[PDB]
Order: sequence, then structure tokens, then C-alpha cells
Amino acid sequence: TSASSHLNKGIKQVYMSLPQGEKVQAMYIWIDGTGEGLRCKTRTLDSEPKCVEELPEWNFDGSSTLQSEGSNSDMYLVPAAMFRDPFRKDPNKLVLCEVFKYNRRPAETNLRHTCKRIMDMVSNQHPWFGMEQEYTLMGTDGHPFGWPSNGFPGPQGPYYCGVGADRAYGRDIVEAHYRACLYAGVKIAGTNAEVMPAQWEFQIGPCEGISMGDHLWVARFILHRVCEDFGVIATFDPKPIPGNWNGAGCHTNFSTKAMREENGLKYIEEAIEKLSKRHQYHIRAYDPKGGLDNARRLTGFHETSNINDFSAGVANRSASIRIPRTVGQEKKGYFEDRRPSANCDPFSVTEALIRTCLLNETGDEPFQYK
Amino acid sequence: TSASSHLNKGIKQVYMSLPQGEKVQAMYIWIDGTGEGLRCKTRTLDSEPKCVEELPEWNFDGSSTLQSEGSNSDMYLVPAAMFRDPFRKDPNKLVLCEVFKYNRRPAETNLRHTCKRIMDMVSNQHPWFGMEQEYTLMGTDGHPFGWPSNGFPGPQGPYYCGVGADRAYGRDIVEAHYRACLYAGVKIAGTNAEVMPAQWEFQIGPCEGISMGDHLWVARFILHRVCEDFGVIATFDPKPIPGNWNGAGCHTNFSTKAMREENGLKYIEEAIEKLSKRHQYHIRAYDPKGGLDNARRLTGFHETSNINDFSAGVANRSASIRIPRTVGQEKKGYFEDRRPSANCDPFSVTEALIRTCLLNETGDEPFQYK
Amino acid sequence: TSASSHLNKGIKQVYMSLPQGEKVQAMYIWIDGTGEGLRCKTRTLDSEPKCVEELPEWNFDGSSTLQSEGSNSDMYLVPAAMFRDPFRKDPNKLVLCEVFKYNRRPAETNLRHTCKRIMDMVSNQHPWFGMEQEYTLMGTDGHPFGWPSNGFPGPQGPYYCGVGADRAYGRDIVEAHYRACLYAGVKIAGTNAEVMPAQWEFQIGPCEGISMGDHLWVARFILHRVCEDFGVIATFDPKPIPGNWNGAGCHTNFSTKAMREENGLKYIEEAIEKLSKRHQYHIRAYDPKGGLDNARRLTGFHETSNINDFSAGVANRSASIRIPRTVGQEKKGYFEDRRPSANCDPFSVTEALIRTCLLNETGDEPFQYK
Amino acid sequence: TSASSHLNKGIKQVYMSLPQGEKVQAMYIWIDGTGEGLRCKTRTLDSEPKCVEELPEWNFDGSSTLQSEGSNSDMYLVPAAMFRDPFRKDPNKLVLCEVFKYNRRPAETNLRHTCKRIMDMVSNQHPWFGMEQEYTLMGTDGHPFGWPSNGFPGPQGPYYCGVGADRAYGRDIVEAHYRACLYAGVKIAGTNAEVMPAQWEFQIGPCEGISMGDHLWVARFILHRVCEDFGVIATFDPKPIPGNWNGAGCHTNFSTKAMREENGLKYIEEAIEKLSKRHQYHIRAYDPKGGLDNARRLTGFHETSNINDFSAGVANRSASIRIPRTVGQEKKGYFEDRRPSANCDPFSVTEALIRTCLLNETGDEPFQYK
Amino acid sequence: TSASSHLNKGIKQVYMSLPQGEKVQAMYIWIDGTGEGLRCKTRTLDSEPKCVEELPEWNFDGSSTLQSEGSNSDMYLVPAAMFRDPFRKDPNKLVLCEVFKYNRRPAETNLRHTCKRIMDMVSNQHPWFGMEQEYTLMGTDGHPFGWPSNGFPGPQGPYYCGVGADRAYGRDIVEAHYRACLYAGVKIAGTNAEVMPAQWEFQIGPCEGISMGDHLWVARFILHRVCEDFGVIATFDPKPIPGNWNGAGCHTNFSTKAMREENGLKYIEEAIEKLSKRHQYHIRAYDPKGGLDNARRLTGFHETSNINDFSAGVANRSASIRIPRTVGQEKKGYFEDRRPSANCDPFSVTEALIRTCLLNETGDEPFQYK
Ligand SMILES: [Mn+2]
Ligand SMILES: [Mn+2]
Ligand SMILES: [Mn+2]
Ligand SMILES: [Mn+2]
Ligand SMILES: [Mn+2]
Repeated sequence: TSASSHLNKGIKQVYMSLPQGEKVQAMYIWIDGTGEGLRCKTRTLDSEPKCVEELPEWNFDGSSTLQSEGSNSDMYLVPAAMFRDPFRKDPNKLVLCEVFKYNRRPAETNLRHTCKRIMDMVSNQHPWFGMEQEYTLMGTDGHPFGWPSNGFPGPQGPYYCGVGADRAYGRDIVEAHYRACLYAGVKIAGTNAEVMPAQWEFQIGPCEGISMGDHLWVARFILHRVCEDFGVIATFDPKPIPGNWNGAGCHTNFSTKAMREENGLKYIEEAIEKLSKRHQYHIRAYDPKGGLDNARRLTGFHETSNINDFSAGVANRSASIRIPRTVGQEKKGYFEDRRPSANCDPFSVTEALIRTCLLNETGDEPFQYK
Repeated sequence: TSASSHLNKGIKQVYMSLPQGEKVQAMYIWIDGTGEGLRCKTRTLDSEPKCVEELPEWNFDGSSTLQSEGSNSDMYLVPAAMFRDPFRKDPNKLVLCEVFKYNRRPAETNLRHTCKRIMDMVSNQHPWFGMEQEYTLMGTDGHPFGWPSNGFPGPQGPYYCGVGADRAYGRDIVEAHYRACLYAGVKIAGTNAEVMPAQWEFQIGPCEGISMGDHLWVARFILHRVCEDFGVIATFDPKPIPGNWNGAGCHTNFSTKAMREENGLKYIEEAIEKLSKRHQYHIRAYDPKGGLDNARRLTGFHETSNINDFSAGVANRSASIRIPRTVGQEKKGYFEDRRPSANCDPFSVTEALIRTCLLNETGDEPFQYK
Repeated sequence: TSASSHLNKGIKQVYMSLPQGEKVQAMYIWIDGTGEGLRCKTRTLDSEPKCVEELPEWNFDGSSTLQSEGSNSDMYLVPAAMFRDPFRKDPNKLVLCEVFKYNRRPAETNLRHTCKRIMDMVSNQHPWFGMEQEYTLMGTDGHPFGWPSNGFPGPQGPYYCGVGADRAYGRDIVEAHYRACLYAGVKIAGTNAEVMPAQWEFQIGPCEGISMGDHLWVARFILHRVCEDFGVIATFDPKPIPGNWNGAGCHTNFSTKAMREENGLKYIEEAIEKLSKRHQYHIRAYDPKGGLDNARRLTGFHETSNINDFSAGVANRSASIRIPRTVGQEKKGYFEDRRPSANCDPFSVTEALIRTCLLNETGDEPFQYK
Repeated sequence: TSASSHLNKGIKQVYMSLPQGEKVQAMYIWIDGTGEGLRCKTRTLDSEPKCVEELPEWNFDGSSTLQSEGSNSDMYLVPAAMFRDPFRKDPNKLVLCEVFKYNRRPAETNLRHTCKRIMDMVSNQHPWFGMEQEYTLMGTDGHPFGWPSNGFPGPQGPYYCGVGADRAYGRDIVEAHYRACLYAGVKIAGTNAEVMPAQWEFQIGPCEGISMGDHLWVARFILHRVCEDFGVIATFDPKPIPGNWNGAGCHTNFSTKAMREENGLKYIEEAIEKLSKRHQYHIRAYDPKGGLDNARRLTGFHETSNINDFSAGVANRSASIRIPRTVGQEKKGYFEDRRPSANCDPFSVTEALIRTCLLNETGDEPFQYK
Repeated sequence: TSASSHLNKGIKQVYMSLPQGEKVQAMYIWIDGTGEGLRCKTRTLDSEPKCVEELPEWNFDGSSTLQSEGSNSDMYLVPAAMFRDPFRKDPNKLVLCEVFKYNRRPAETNLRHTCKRIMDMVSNQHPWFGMEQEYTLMGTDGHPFGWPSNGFPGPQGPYYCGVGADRAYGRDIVEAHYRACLYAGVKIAGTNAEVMPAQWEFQIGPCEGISMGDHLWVARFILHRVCEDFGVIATFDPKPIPGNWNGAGCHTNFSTKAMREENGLKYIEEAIEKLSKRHQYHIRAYDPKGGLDNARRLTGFHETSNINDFSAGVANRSASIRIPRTVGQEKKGYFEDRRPSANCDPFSVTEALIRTCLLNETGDEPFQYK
């Protein structure tokens, strides 16, 4: 649908075929001032970097990305995680970088820095996270891909986990994204079509601590890039189409070594009790705009929790926190926080799960730790 | 967008697959009478040339390229640099050739010849150059690629270092160009999307002396050829679209062994003082038309230096010469001359940096040396 | 949408402008063997016919219209009613003709002949009828006009009696049909958009006895012809689109001089009691296929009576027979039989209302009268 | 852009040419349950109605228009005003009808009934009203007409009161609407292009009392119908396009005989003082959703009053109430309330101006009068 | 080419057919802050205005037209001239209005006010003016109408005064404009195709004094409006296409009663001598930007005077001022000033011809008169 997609791709492929030689390419990817966005730039490295630590720091213009004022626009990218590059193949890498200010203080959307400190405090207990990112592939026009033009597809029902031309739209984009994630090392755990047509879900898990955020952000970047080649645009909006068509939510699974260990459902239920008390804090933490975006998806209908009221159940698809029945039967496992929106920053959601359940924080403001 | 792009490219590829045998192809590339343009022609060589010196001299009709009068139209190409050919692969080569007149005097746009002499005088001090060529991919119609037809894209902001179908236009062309440069041996140091949509930057660094000009010219040639296959046209105009959309400028980094060496920021600042004094000379040297073109980009707005007034700062994105903060902290490094336009001849810009800073020249006219 | 519609209509108009002279054209229109269809043919008459009686009888091939076997295929058209011709203007006429068999016995779909006898028996009591024919304009593809392609329009709601490009589809066809009916002398009483998009209703009445059938059939013919010029196709199917989108039903209003006269609601309610007893007979009489077609529309949902169960109420939109509240308040008026399908033959519906309510018939078979 | 627009219009015109005869058509137009919408249906009248009183009452299904529950869905249309029909010409009429419930109580969106009572109380003082309705013509896709596809038109500036193909979009629709209003008798006082491209304003006035609302509603209906024929859709949304492009607001001019009479600016300023006190009441009254819609347009930028703060000035384009300088110089005249949104119900805005300024009401609830 | 042009025009025509009744429409047209532009708005007048004096003054927002600051944005339109309306026919009028500031001082682009005073001083001598406005019809894309796409038409030569599909482009627009001017009362004196393809010339003559400016401005407005209906855009740029294709210039003929009277060529030549002395003043007065625009057209090639050097000849097409040979033979007549650009404000050009030749002014600044 995009002009770029229309460009002959065979041509680009023959250039990709050419041996690149000793020089290696690293894409430096960083979160935007908006906080939902991702930006990227490429540098040439003389030799393949064995580890993320080896990769050099780089700088970018903050004013263009809306992360700083003109007077000291420069911002610094510090490599945080390194993944293989699906797009260019090995030795090329994709680097996720924390953004730092001109004065070397973590940037406003560098939520990894605070989250990383929080994960380190609770590293002994091995908190693990899984997330279930939901997205709709929408053409350049902004209307979902494959929907009739100036129209709506047939009644909702056949599209969930659908097969066939009519049932599923953008499977190729999904297939490419999934393989690209495997090649990159992003821990994709599976994919499924979603109830809304043209809407899919990709789940990353089980990552441990800060890794969850890194993997999801890289997965999202991979999705956007794969989508760009096809010409479609992935959207993480909580309610992509207004109406009865389903909204997109990123349901975070959370477990700790104690919960996973036998008779750990006591821990699962203790965590849930803490979550209920800080529900306002969680809703704000879980989406970039503080809950306006999350509220659109969370209408209390279409199997979504109401955003006003916290709820917990076992095998209750709708309630804000659902313990799977199997986890309950096993008396050990994980619970699924279903409040986070699709546009949620993973670092915030993980950090808030740790802060509320493991660090036992109380009150609206996040704690400051020595 | 071009008719040629519409031709089936698979067909051409099957011919490229055919083994070419012992014979080797050399593209002889030379600068136009206009001085911004590049022209090219191909010859068959019995065996692969090991070195540029081996390559034979060739001649071309100057009247067609607007480099000489009809009476003695013939001009001579002398191979100057040799690169591997990305388009046809090895053993084929791309040759950049100095243009000489019928009377064997360097041609008017053979600025390499004078520059090479200047580089040789200062070879002991190892001046190194980096440049940051900016360009906009524009369709055959002349309107930037991917912009709405008879329209303008959404407000400036999301496109800088952007990812996704909406944010970036012509990434495939950029990817192909970058790989082609690596294969050719052009020293590409990285690439980034630019603030304007459909505008990108490719940086060649760090080359030493005359090499900088050769690499950039070959890089530009590679870009034009890659663009031709896709059907888009790269433009190096200083202000490709008139209005608030950003102009394209080639910011030249300059260093010398002394500046690079510890406590070399004294040298960096001495060079800057000299640059300020010859600002008129630099502006004229830095663009083909003497500053009319450069002035359009350099309005003193959109983070560009005013073309009337020289300015210098540390980490001052806008000022004509910016020392990176990191270079200042290290007390050694390079400074970034930001006055040169995208259409600048690299040989002129390098030569003028040497002449002003290293040779300590004074006055409007360039010096004549024994 | 049809190829014929694409033909330049200005050209046809200049021929229509030409004076036709003394000769007059009469379109002879007759019901098909199927009974839902209408067919037509044109003859030239030396002078304008003042009355229907003057018009000459004509014959047609029954085998082509599926009304008789090959051995005695000829069938005879006897002019029954005459209307002015909207399409060609005066003096040209549209003639509705009863179809008679080769042996001069009324044809199987010549339901007017039996109905006319029934109306004549009850002529003293002046039964009047009103009908509300509903139809959907559907392109040559068979999908309703203006609906997205391979898609469905927005949720039902805004389209009923709608104004604006989005709300109403085929208003021009409706406007032309309405004016054509006025010119022809069809007693069109009004028009409204219907709940389903692209679906409209036209009301004919108040008519008297056999006239109701004649007017409706001519109105339908006019609609089909007007639609043909636009290229759309009108459909009288009971359930044009399968699903929650509304079906098309022709609700017959019925009154008699006694009911209309003050304190005539006793008569209205006596008629309704008789209607309830012969509900099976009515359902069969009211549609061509005996109730299979009617059943699709009459699901007992979307404000339609269930086809299995008779119901009567006052101002009960859904019940099979509704007395308007105003009629009830006035203690005189008409009741609305809502069981007849859009594809109903009017002659059958009127005849069955007379037979059940006025002639007080009992039993499945229609009575035979001396 | 709509499928209906693509249908040949010449054909419809030849049917319109046919003489319609004695029978006359009346379009009964009524406000929707939403309150922004308008719906319409047509009936045939034996003779032209000389006055609105002559026109018969009619009924419609409230459930389809979302004005009543299914049990007593019927609602009643009582003719309120009569206008000539531009679409079908004389003798045909357009009728604006108040909507009444099944129990004969004014419907929820029958705001004319309460307003009419209020106007009658103040009839002695002759309040006159003038409203500037603003609207954007937007294609079936929902993007404004003539804007580049998936794009934005050139910077705002040239389009206000513009001439030429580039400057003005949908002038034909505007021209047709204006003439149609004149023919109908709607008191159009002028038209101008608006700052946003594809956005126009049609001003109605000076009408007196209840007439103001009737004329505006009929004008809006005429606009929607004219737009439907062209295929475009008029929108009265307060902020049709989100961003710096201008929103659409219906600025109202209020005067009374006293204000108009010499040295009446004291009255103009007394009214303004009262308006300031009931600003919350006015904002709620002035738009259907209570101020959410109005707030989007009223950002306090682009020459619009902030919706949070009341402001008054003389010749202050931006302030909520502006007295024209000429009115101030004359010491007599009208003031312009600029708070009402484009989607405002006129009956509400007029009624609230009377209630606050003339009836001197105090408090959130509207008064109940014997 | 414009979307608006694609809208069915037959529909608009049927609305135009409707009788408009007693009310009359007046388009108030005024010059933009840029000074090349024209803007327009419509008002309803109860009765046809017999004279321009009768027409009411109106006001508009200066900030939108870039004529004043926000604090006192209001500007006032005072009707100056009245013409019949070709677009809506009689009684509707087109009004050209002088623009006045909030403080009632003539606006910056209200050059008529100063010019009118100058004409009045010399009214006794009856200066007459003729002008020859040249324009190119260019599609919405900005490339001249009928030129090949991304291409150039055949060599210049056949297009001047051409006939046939290949030779002339936009004759229909020209024909409509010419008739519209006749109907309006604009004094069109003729039309011819121009050397460049798609370029035409319309000449308004001979008007006296201030009338010349009024007629030309109204003619230009009529052209823009006629062009808008067709979808093309007229351009008055001095050099519409860069290259050898001809530029558009408005050659002003000037005469006075004395020059016209026998043996008046002495006066014609005295005026020319004065013109030569104030050549700098004339070049600045003759175009909006002070000569940058005029210089592009006036290259001293393609039969245009060089803008640097004044020249005068008899029957010398190229020289800045040409006396026609016939005028010279007659020893009486007019001379043709060929320096003014197509985008010239007529009021400025006339005023400067009067000031230099008739008022015998000397020096760069225009004189101030009691
Ligand atoms: Mn799940
Ligand atoms: Mn930089
Ligand atoms: Mn009904
Ligand atoms: Mn205003
Ligand atoms: Mn001439």
C-alpha cells in the first residue's frame, strides 16, 4: 500500500546478496520522547561485536525526537541489549539502547534505567514475565488491512484463530515477523489471530526481569520494520477501531521463583491482593497517557475488565487478574495481569508489578531507593 | 516510477547470472562540466586490473558533457581511483577518473588535481576528513518520493530516524546503496533518516586527504545508479523543497594528527579561528554556484547556520562550526564544519579546509605553490 | 453498473425530443409464468386510445415466458388498465393486460380475473386497499447498491428515513420512480428510506378493489424500467440480504365503507377475528411460493410477525395485524395486515382479504361462486 | 465520490421534467434522537398546502430513529414550518416538523417546543437572532474533500475567502446550497470560504425568535441533500480535522428591539454581563454532548475562545462574546456570541440567550414557567 | 484536474436554473496582503443595487488574508466598482472593493486609493490605458495544461495564435472568460494564443484612468473563477516555465488626449523621454516584489527588453517602450510600455505612468500632494 512497498524488492535483494565483507552493521534503536515510538540509525563497525558491552556509544539529536530542548539537544545512546539482525543477517546486529540526556541523567522515556535497578533488587527471587502484545495491521490510509474500503467486514466471529483468505488478513507479515524474531533471538513464544479481523497477537515469554522489556521492544521494532517492507503499518492502539470490534491489550503474565515452586499459589494470591490495592497506580503505569488510552479498550465489555473496577478470578477471562485454572489446580504457577494496554511500555509494567508485589510498596508515588 | 524501473528486472538478473568469462568490465566515471553531475561509460579489459595504475586512459567528447568547445572537443580520462563494482560484481570495477583537456591541462571541474597537490603538501600531518552527505529521494515527477500527490506529508517530527511504513520512505534504496558501498570499498560510516520525510543521510568517514573526495564521489555515483534501478532520483540540492521542510547539507568533519593527539583541542580551536577569517572564501568554495545554492539551505533557521554570519560553538548544533562536546571533554578530536551544501564538490571543501587551517592562507584568491 | 446504463443517455434523449407524429405507442405489460415477473412489448396505434376498451388485444409466445406448452404456445393479452407513459410521455400509454390461454381460459398467473369477480361481488361495500411495497436497489452484481464491495455497511440505525450521501443510496432512482408514477396516474401515496441501507418503500393508495392490484403492478413495472435506465435492479425478495439487515414486506391496509364509517372499529375487529382463523390460507395466498419466501422475512425478529403465529394488536408494530392507534381512537378506519411479503401478488392479497373478511369464507380451498 | 453520485443525473432530470400534475409532494423533516441528525420522508397531498397549518400530521417509527422504545415506538410529526422545495420545485414543499411522543408529550429532542414557549414570552421585545453555521465538505472516505489522499494540503493561509482551483474546494456545492436556500425561503444572508481548505460558512439571519431555528435546520437539511447529490458529505463537527487546521463554530448574533434602538449598547452590555455569569449553562446548552464536542474546537487558539474561561471584548475576534466595533461606535446593534459549536441545536442556543439575558434567569436548571 | 471539477456540473446547473427571487447576491472582491491575490465573499441584498454607491460596506478578517495583525484584525471593504455577475447572471453583481484598515487608513495593498487621487489630478487630460495581460493555464499539479506529463511539448513555433487540438490548449477556458467579461462589462478588447503552448493573452482596453485597474482586476478574478470551474489554474507569473519557453508580460499602452490629438507624437515622445529617466522607479512599481520577478521574464531575449537597460524604438517589438509604426505614421496615438510583468498591479503601473509623464515627477520616492 505504501509507495516504498511498490518499489521492486527483487532489486534490493540482489544488493543484499552481495557479500558485505569485514565491516559489520549495527542498528541503534531507542525509545521516542512520546514513549510509544521507536527510532533507529545505522553505524558501521570494523568487526562483529561479540557482546553488547563492546558496542560503542553514539549520540543523536534530541530535538528531532522531541526528547530535549534545542540548547543542549544532544542525547546519548548507550547500548543495552544486542540481538542478531534478521533484515541484514549475521554479522549485522540490532542494538536496543538506553537514552541519556545531555547531562548524562536517564532521559524521561528511559524507563529501563529505573526498571533495571528495581529488577536488580529482586534478582534473587527471579521474577519472570511473559507478555501478549496485540496489534492490528492497518494500511497507509489508517483503515485496517483487508477491510472493505469505506466499509466494515462481516460480523465478528470467524476471525479468531482463523484460516483461509476470508478469515485471516496479514498472515505473511505475521509469519515474517515470527521468523525474524527467532533469528534475532527475541523470545517469541507463539502467535494467534485475534477476534477482530486483521488483528493478531504475538506473545514474548518467559523472559526474566529487564530482559522482558528488551525483548518486547525489539520484537515491536522487528514488527514495524517487517510491516514497513510489506507496506502495512502495525498499530498498538488500545482501541484501534471504535465500536464493538475488539481492542488490543498486552496481558502481562507474572511469576516469581516462589510462585512457581510447589504450593506457590499462596504467593500468587498474595501478589494479587497487593495488586488490587494499587489499582490506580497500575492503570497509570500501564499506559503512556495515564489511563485515557487504556480506558477506551477497557469498557468492561467484549471480555475486558472495566478500567474503573479491579477484579480477580480463576479462569475468569474478563477479570483484571486471571489465574489460569491449570495454575490453580497445580497450586503453583503464574497469574495474568490483563489491565495493561497494547501501547504499554513494558519496562513500566514489569517495574510496577515488582514494586507492588515484591517490594510491597504503598502509596501513589514510586519509592526512591538508596 | 521511471519506465526503465517498470521493465522486468528478473530478466536482467538471468543475464547477470551468465558467467562473463575472462573479460572484465570497467566503468569510467567522471565529473561533469556543471560540476555537480557525474557521467559514466564502460570498456572491456582483457584481464582484471590489479591496480588503478594498470587501467588504460580513455577519451570522451567534451562538447556533449559541456566541458569543452567543438574545435578540440576531445577530453581525456585518467584513472584516479578504482573500486569494486557492486552492480556487476567482481572482477568488474568502477573507476573514478580525473578529466583532462585536449591540451592535457586539468579540466575546469578537475578539482581533484589541484586538491591532490594540496593534500600532498600536508600529507605529513595526515589530515583526515569525514563528510555527511544528505539527499532526498524524489520520483521522476520531481516531487519527493512517497509524499502525497499535489500534497504535503504530515507535520515534520516523526520522520527523523523513523521506522514503519509511514515514517520512512526509500529505505530499500538506502539499504541497497549502503551494501553497494561496502562491496565497492567506499568507506560508508553509517546512515540515518533525516528530519524531512523521504530524506536520508549517508556519511563517509574517516578518509585521509584526497581519498575523501574519491570515496564520496563514488558513493554518490553508486547512489545514483542504485536509485536508477529503483526508478527514484537522488537529489543533492541544498533546499530540495521550499518551505519549513529541512534542506540537505554535507557537514564536513576535519581533523589532523595534531588535533587527534592528546591536548589537540588547541589545534582544533586554532583551525576554527582561521576558518572564521576566511568565511567568505569557504562559502564560495563549498558550493558549485558560489553561495546562491548554499544560501537557500542556510537561512539561519531549522538548526542551520545563517550564511551571512560565521558562528562557532561546542555542541551547538546550529553554529557554522561545532566541536562535539565529547571532543571538547577529551581535549582532542575533530570539529564539524556545517556550512558545506549537499551539492558541494568534496575536493573543493577538503582543499579549502587544508588551505585555510593547515597552510595558513590569507586573502580571497587561492595560493599558487611552486 | 449495467453496460446499457453506460451508453450515452444524451443521445437517446435527442431522439426522444424528435416529434413522434400522429402514431401512438402502447406498451403491453403482463405478469410472468413465475408470477413475480413482468414482461413488456410495444405496438404502434394509429391514434391515441381514449379508453382501455379501445386498445386492441394482442398475443405473445407463452413458451418463452413459461406460461404454456409448445403445442399451443400462443397466449392472449387483453388490455385491463391503461396508464400514461412516463418514459415516452403523452400520447404514449402503458397498458396492463390480463393473460389468457390459447383456449381463452384465464392463465395460471392471471389472478386478476378471479380477483375481479370477487371485487365485483363486494363492490357495494367499497373495499379500499393500501399497500406499502418495499424494495432494495441492488447492482448487476446482486449486492445491494452502495454497500462496500465484498463488505457490509456500518451498523444499522442511521439509514431509516436518512438524508446525506452516507445515509441514503438510490434516492435519484426513487425520485424518478415517484414522478413517473404521478405522471402515469399510479396512486403513489408516499415514499421513505427503509432501515436497511439501499432499501426504500413506496406506498400506493388509497385504492379501491381491483384498482389496487393494477396500480401496484404498474408501479412495480415503472420502478423496474426506471431502475433499468439507471442500471440498478429493484428486488422484491422478502429477505434480500441474509442476516440482521431488514427484510422487505408489503403491508396491506384494508378498509371497507362500514369500517371507515363512524363506530366502524367493530367491523375492523370483526375482520381481524376472521383473519386469525384463516392465517394459514393468508400466508399461502400472500406470497408466490406458498410461504417459504415469506418465512425468511418473517422470523419474529426485527419488528416482523412470526410466520408460524398470528398476532393482533393496536399500535403493535410487530404483530401480524396492527390497528393504528389513531384508528382505534377514532373508532373508525383501517387495519394493517403486515404478513404479506414484498414479492406478493397484489391480486391474491386483496382477494384473500375480501374472501376471508367480507365473504366470510371458511376452509383451505377458495370458494367457487355461481 | 458516492456510488449514487456516479449514477447518471441526466436521467433523473428527464423524470423531473415530466409534469407532476395536481398532486403535490411534501417532505416531512424532523430532528433525530441523537439531536444532530435530520431524517425525512415524503407524502403526496391532493392539493398544494397554502399554509403549514393545512399540512396533515404524520407518524414515524421512533425505534428506528432512536427516539423511543419498541413498546410504543410510534412518534408523531406535527408540521411546524413550511418552505418551498428547491429539489422538486413548486408546488412541492419542505416541512420541518416537531416530534411528539406516543403519549403526545414533546420528544426529548423536540427542543423547539420549549423554545417556542420561551420566544412567545419575550415576543414583545422582538429578539432577533443571526447564526453563522460552519461546515466542511468531506468525501465518503471521511477525509476532507479535495485534500491530498493520505496527505495534507499546503500550509493554512490562502484558503480563507479564496478563489481559484487550488484555493477553494466545493464551491459548486456551496453555490447550489445558497440558491436552494433562496428558492426555499430560508433566509441565507451570505457565504464565505473558511480558513481551513474545503471548509465554508453559510450565515442565516436576521430571523426573529423561533424562526431562527427553523431556518437554520432547514438550511442544514438543504445542505445535506445538495451534498448528497454531489456525493460529498457536509460535517458540522466542532473540530473536523485534528490539529492546527481550524474547527467549525456557529457564532450567534443576538439583538433585541431595545439593543437595536439608539443608545442600545447599554442593553448589549447588560446582556453580556448576564452571559458571563451563566457561562457553564451556555456551554452545555450550546452543544449536544454538553461541552466535550465544543471543547475540542475551543482550545483558546486559532482565534477561538478558551472553553474554560468566558471573555468579552469589542472587535476582539477571539473573545467569547464580541461586540462589533461598528455596533459600539453606533451605540446600538447586536453582539456576537462565539461559543456555540457548529453542531449546536439552534433552538437551544436561542432559548438560552433569551433565558439568560431577557428572562434574567439564575442557576443551572432552566426555569419552569406557568 | 481538480476534484471540484470532477463533481457533476449538471447538478449545479439545475440549482442555478431555480429562480432566486427578489434577493440579490453581491460578491465582494478585494486584493490580498500579498497583492497578487484576490479573495471573495458573498452577501445577500434585498434589492438589486442600481449603483456601486448603494452597495453596503462590509468587513473581513485581515489576519486570515495577511493584511493586519491579530489585535485589530478587522479590515473594511468599501465598494469601489460594480460589474454584472457572469456566474450567477443578473441581478447578481460582482463588486471590487478597496480595502481599508481598522483605523480607516487605506490598506498597504489598497493601491487604488493613491492611484485614484493621482488620476483625479490628471482627469482634465483624460489619460487612457490599455493593458495586455498574459497568463498560462496550468493544472493542479503546477505543470502547464496539456503539456506532456514529466515532459515538454514540441519545439516552440506552431502555438502562437494556433488552431487545432495540438496547437491550442485551454481555448474553452479562454472562450468562457471572454464571454464572462463581456457579460460583466469588463472591457475585453480581444484575445490571442501566446507563443508558449497553453499560454494566452487577454487585452483590456481602452479604459480611462482608475477604470483600467478596476477592469483588469475584475477580469483577472473572472479568469480565476472560470478556471476554477474547469479545474485549471491561471498563472500570472512573469516566467511560468523556466527555459526558452516565453514568459508572461502585461504590456501597458498609454495615451492622453494630447497624444491622441493630431501631431500628438511629440507628446508621445516627451512621455517616453521621461520614462527613460525613471526606469528604476518604473521597474519597481511595475511588479509586486520590486523587480526580482520581472527580471526573470526580462532576460533581454525572446523578444523581451533587458530589465537592466531602458530602450525605446518605433515598431521595435523588443525595446522597453515601442511606438507602433502606425502611430508614428499618423503622428498621433499611444505608446506601449512593455516592461510591466504579468503579475503587475494595474493601479501601480497606471499611477507610475501618470506620475512620471503627466505630473513630471523626479526622484525615487513618489510625491505627496496636498
Ligand atoms: Mn489469553
Ligand atoms: Mn550532526
Ligand atoms: Mn408502518
Ligand atoms: Mn465573524
Ligand atoms: Mn503586442
